[PDB]
Amino acid sequence: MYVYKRDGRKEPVQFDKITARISRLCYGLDPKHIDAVKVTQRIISGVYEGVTTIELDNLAAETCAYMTTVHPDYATLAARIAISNLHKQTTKQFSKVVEDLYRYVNAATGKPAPMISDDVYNIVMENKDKLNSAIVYDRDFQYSYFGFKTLERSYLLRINGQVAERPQHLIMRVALGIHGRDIEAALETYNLMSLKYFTHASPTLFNAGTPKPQMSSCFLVAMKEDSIEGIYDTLKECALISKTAGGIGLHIHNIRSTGSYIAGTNGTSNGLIPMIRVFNNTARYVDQGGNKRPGAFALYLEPWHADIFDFIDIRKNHGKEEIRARDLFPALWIPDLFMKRVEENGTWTLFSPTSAPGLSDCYGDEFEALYTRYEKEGRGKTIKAQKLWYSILEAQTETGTPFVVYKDACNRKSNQKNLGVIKSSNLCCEIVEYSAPDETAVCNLASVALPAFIETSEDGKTSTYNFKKLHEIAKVVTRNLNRVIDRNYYPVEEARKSNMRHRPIALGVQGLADTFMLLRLPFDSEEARLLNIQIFETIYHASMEASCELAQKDGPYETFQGSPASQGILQFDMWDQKPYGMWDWDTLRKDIMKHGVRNSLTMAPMPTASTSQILGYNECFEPVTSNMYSFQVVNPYLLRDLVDLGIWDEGMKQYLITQNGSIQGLPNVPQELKDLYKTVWEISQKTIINMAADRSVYIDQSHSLNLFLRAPTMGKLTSMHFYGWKKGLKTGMYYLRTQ
Amino acid sequence: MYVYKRDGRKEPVQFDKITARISRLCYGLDPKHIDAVKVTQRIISGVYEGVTTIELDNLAAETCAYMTTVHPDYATLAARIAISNLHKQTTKQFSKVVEDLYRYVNAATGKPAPMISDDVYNIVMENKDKLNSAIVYDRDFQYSYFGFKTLERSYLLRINGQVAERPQHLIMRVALGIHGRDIEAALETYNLMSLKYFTHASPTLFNAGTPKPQMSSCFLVAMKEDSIEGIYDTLKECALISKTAGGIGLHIHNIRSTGSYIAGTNGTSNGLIPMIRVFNNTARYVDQGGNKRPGAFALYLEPWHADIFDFIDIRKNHGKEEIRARDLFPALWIPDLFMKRVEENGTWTLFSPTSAPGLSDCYGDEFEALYTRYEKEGRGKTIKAQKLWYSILEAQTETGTPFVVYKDACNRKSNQKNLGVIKSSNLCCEIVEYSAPDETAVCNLASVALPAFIETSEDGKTSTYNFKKLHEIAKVVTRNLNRVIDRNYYPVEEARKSNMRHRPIALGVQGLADTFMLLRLPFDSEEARLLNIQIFETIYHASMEASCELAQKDGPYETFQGSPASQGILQFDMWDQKPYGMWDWDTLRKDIMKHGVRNSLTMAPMPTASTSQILGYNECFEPVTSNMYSFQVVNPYLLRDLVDLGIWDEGMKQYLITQNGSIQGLPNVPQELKDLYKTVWEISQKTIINMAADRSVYIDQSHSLNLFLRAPTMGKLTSMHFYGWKKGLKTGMYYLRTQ
Repeated sequence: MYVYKRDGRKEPVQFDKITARISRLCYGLDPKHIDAVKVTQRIISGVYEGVTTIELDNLAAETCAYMTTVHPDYATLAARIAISNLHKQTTKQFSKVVEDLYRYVNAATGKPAPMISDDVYNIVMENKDKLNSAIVYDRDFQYSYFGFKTLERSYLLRINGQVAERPQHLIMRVALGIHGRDIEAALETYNLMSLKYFTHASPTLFNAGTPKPQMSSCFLVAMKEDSIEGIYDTLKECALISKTAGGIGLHIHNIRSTGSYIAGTNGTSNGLIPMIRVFNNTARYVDQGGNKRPGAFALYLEPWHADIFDFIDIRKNHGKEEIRARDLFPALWIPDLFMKRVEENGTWTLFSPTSAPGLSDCYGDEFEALYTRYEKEGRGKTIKAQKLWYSILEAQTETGTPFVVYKDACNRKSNQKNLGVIKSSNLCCEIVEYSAPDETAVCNLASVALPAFIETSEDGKTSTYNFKKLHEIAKVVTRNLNRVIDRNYYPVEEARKSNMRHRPIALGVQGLADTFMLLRLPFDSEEARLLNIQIFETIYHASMEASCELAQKDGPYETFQGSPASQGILQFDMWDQKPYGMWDWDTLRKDIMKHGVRNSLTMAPMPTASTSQILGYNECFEPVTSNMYSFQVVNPYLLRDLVDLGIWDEGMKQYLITQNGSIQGLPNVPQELKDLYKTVWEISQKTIINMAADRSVYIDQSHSLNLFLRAPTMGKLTSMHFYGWKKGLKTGMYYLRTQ
Repeated sequence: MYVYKRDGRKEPVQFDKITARISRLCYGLDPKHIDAVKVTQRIISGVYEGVTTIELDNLAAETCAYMTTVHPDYATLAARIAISNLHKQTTKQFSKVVEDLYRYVNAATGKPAPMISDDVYNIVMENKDKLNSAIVYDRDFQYSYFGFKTLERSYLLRINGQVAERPQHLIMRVALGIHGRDIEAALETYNLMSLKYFTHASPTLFNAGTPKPQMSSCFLVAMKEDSIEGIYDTLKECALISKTAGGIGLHIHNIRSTGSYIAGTNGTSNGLIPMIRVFNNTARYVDQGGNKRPGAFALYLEPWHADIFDFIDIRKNHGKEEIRARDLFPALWIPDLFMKRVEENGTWTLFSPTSAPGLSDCYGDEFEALYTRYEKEGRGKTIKAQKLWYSILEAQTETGTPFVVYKDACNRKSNQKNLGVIKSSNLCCEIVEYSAPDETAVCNLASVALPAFIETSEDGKTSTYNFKKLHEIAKVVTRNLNRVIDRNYYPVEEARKSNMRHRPIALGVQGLADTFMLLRLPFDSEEARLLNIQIFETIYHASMEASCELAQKDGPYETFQGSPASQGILQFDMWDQKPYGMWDWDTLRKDIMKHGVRNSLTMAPMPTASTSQILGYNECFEPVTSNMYSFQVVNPYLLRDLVDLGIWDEGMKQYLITQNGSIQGLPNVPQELKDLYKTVWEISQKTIINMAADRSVYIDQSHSLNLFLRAPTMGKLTSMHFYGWKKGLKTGMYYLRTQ
């Protein structure tokens, strides 16, 4: 045989070299069952004679995979082939790669187009090899190559159809795309970005220093008036906030339903769904940046609507094709009176929206004094309390929509009740921010991995989590995120209008099913409760004293005369509760009353759309949806843990291709390898609660958390939504994946 | 027999006390055949028991209609009943009707609703003693049943389930808010309105001096720019312009096709296909400000578009879910270069609009040495010309659409050569104006009733048709509209600034069929050609000397100079044809020169199907579409002459609940009556190119022109779509009804 190298010649195929390519990259791996012999003996056979080495390395980045069927020491062996292919077409450095891209003249016509900024470009004409002598190109291969089958895919920007970028330049332009002239607090962003401590979210790695920078993550767009005029100033807005990306979560509680009297020529406005299709034809045209991610829009209604029955069974597939709008995601905002209508059992009004002005408004004790008189007069129709509930949950049993939410609690314990009550959330059910005709509150997010602060204690034997590092790293981020609300070139004026005001933010985690299964504390017992409070109680102390120091100097977040932070109050204290105590809470409360804070809303964790992915950690604060991912992926903490006690050779390989992540039924697993790796289908959702009431108290904003089932009944939904409000959950139901 | 009265007393229908209210109402129409003895019985028989004489007319008044089974005197008889029956619940008074709609305490929430502006209302109070004192209530009983049944339907202002204005009240309420304060020009209107001389625009019936006096029917809403910036504009520009009513013929000749290079996002937009349906859910939804009459626009386009195939058959049902639009009229704007390139045969480039745009702004000979500039280098692709021409005559073979209106003909010969290149015709193909970024040129429709002039010529045996007074009738209307152009209310910046400017206006004709079949004249011969010429030599001259003298008093229009009119030129002299001679074109020509004209455009003969029926005439310059209609109807002049040479019966009548209003076969039918009562599917399609040219030389704008033929084989739509351009017709096609 002959091989065609990087030029166009012919290699007599060797066997000590194709795995001197390998037995010298079979490294640090504990190879008790892993060898370079068992490898090229299933590749050489399927090698073409009309396909280049890159196109040969194609099969390998796919072939080294066929071997994780026994031990997790083949992924970084199929990762050392893929990321190695991009080390080819464009040489190693961060300068040249980021060089002939700025001077970029196209094939079609002939005009130089600056792909990249003048910003993250003119802090490198003088500082270039402090950024190539502190950049170790080994950390091009500590990324799990699915995070790189996201990086090649598109994340590493391209030229003439060439992924000229490696991962080590997928981490550094985000250092002086944020900090820049302060190059000093800039590399400290990269430092931990190529170590997996935390990776920045979906959009913060998109355009981090190109010509006209938009870097805010989740928009809370506002509608500006019911009728012909003030609806053309939101039709274009979410559209504009979908040409330059950005998921949205719109609010409507005062637009005239299919019954309301007309303010002109007379007739009737056709209601709520001849709306979710014009906007849907907009929710279905502007592919967020022409052919990128298409546009996704959350929407927020309430049961008191005359067309609350037009809006719930929406994401359903049947029921014609004109009143069903399939891509404008619905979300709840339920009045907590409709709820204390459901359990006692009674009745519930559904006004025709010109029938109640500032009913698009009332909250808590003021909604139980602005609805008590709106029915002793009958300004709509009052339908049952457990029958709309039977169309709320049935919208959820074909589809999943909507997402159960309460209106009072999003301003009760939430930090906004001063500039205007919080009307809208975002695309993802956690950002609790106020929106108006002039005010549009934006958000910037990132994902902090928790399998990145775990270390071996000082007698081998035992190991408690490392609290300092999830804190001394989370200080870097509140200085990473005080340069992102900043350099944001906003597409119009709205996005700008109310992001330079409050400057709100959302911080979370990525690798909870990496940490428990890692810290040798099972996913469901006591050692689980005594670890999740002190992972966020530290974050609410790791991102609020580095915002507490950011008011001595620059000047506070413009509106502070009234916000809880300066009256002996924070968040968890609004939660009828106290703190843990290890962190300095008798002095940090104090730390903000004389000087202040630069941030407003902070703690808001995320499931990470296109982000935990990359880091090779399990998404957000969730375990395993399934242990066999796709194709195939063997759950690794269930392959590092089932090849030693006498339980690996072949057989159980069928124990999961149909069993649906079911190590609940397995033989040679006694009782300490069944509980910790409980698949989400067979773990109880009653007790994902008692620790989320211990992980929602220190949350300025809100949080998005799924509800799971294996055999669906709506009384399980009268004992799963029914267990997320008496405690007082920040969201009743995110999504729902049935069976 | 019982028929409880409209009030409360117990009345009986007899044999000559409920037909004597009808034998006293038996004036002006023949009694030879019509006897008030043949029928009452058969309705009195159909009379059941359980309804007041408020509703004793429902069948009774509808029945004399079913009696046009003999003569056209049961028709204008059927109404004489019902008019005497709306005359019931109503309190006629012109100052108790206008003292119940002004002070109109809407017990629907609290707020009254205006139906008149704060000008026209007060024009009634001090006038009532000579404005409740010239209203003859014989002419209330002189309108045809179907002219009424369109008014009682939706036109008239209806209050609490009770209609407001009787005909004359409206015919005069269209006189106190046009001319505003001129009352001796308020009588001037009503007379000739109530004297069968003419009828105003579409909206001058719906909104004459009303809350928002919107009096313009035809719109020309233009596409602004090539991204969200200028697209969500024409969107808000076809929305307020349509909240308060008015169809559109949008031109879209500067937006990039399927596959081009976007404004600055870096990718590809799908083109004109997932584009026209963002607009759709505004056409369908907003039924002219909700539940009135929704939107369907005439989308004008030019052939060089790379989306002119994903378009022309848009109105075909049988194909797919999204691609077609079944409720938005497609339209064309063909260059003088397309029609010269399907004769000898070759090819044509369909360009992309960031490659070869601006031909949308070229014409005539700005095309023939400027299109041969984009093609002879190859700036698109060169696809065949006997295939697109086929998918037009496929859309015309199925749908009917599109409407053919040429461009490099609607640009080279008019009276506005000082504002720009004409890019679009309206919804109706009868307006030729300048529409640009915010220069939305407008038009209020109108159409002169031609018949009533036929006088008791000076013996009673040989009649006359009049141009003498038709002239001066085509004079007082061009006053009416200059008072209408003005007392308006426009919804955006666009629709205004190009209306006080050019001041273009829309006049037409209706009842053209009534006249021929009347005057011993058919629709074809020399007894018919030379006629449709001196009728429009007395209208165009008048309307354009009912504004030549409003350049003395009111003043000329800002951009009149440069226009042919200021140069010893007009229309029939731009069509390069000899003057007729009966009218003054050496002095009117010598008095526009020195003085000017207030209006640029007067001529624009719409389909007049927004006006024709309320009177009784036919849908503009077209003849009859079936000598038998629906509620069946049989040609009345046909039905009158049936008792002359004695062929009126029932055995050759069951020959017209049959033949579909066609007359070509019967053994015995006289020569000039064979000739007299022909259908529309039965005459040739050659000479409608000679007389339309004998009716477009005295016509400045375009005219809406359908084409009817039973057979659509393409080796026939050949030297039958050509002649309508080699001579030089404007709108070279409007509608292709096969059927």
